[PDB]
Amino acid sequence: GIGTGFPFDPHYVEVLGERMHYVDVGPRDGTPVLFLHGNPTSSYVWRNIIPHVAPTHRCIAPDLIGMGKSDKPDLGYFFDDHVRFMDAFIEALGLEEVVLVIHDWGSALGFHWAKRNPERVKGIAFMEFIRPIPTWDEWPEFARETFQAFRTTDVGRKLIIDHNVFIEGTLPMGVVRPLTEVEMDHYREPFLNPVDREPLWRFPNELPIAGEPANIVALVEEYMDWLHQSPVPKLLFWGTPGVLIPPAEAARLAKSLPNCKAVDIGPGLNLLQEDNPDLIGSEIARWLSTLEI
Ligand SMILES: [Cl-]
Repeated sequence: GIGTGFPFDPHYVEVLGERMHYVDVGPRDGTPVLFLHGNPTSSYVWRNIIPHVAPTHRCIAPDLIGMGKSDKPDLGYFFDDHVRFMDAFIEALGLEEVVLVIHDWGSALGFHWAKRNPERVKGIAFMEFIRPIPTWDEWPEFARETFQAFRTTDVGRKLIIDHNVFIEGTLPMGVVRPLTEVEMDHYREPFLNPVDREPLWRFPNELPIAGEPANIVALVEEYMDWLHQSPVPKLLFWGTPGVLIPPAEAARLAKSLPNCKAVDIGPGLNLLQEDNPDLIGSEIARWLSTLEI
């Protein structure tokens, strides 16, 4: 079965006065592979993909500030807060050229960082990523009224902060196969205290949906304009029905994005890592062997 353990030794680096945790495995030399998770996950979401890559490539998988085993400073945990901390994490580790493997809000971080530093990005593997959602009709019907309620300070915060709905309900509803109790407890562990759940609510409130919020929309539009032009090698994974990326959108992108190979992982919602980690991991490793890295 799909692995439920997290056997990686912890590593910590001081970033802007805060401790960030990260996985670091594989060989020391060579170009590293940087895995960025999203909401409401951690490096745990990469636990079954990394072992396919670590035999031949360094794997670095940080927990976003306020998440995983990283410190939990009193921040609003806006997308800009994560930008600041990931910028500084990358520089605190002395990384120069990287390959990015990115998902959900980690894709927004990685795409925004690659757009600003394209000479340092030798390839991007991405899946279920942040794109402008033009209208709410383009958000999955089965999740629409809930994500709309998420984006309020009254009902949204009762659900996410007080009742932990993003972990207890949204997370399983983003995975086609059933999550075991051991996996749920891994995803629950950073957020046992309700006050620590601010990131889980601020993230859906930053999602670029129907032109809101306007700053995030413009930021994501900018890196999508870069991605439609850039020659950077691209690997897109997609599932059916998907959540952020339905199969029709994955189809368009495979055709339009330059140097982009698309891989159908089968059934999948948002956490595609949890539905087909062996295909995702084995395809990242094969794709990497084709890169000039
Ligand atoms: Cl979100």
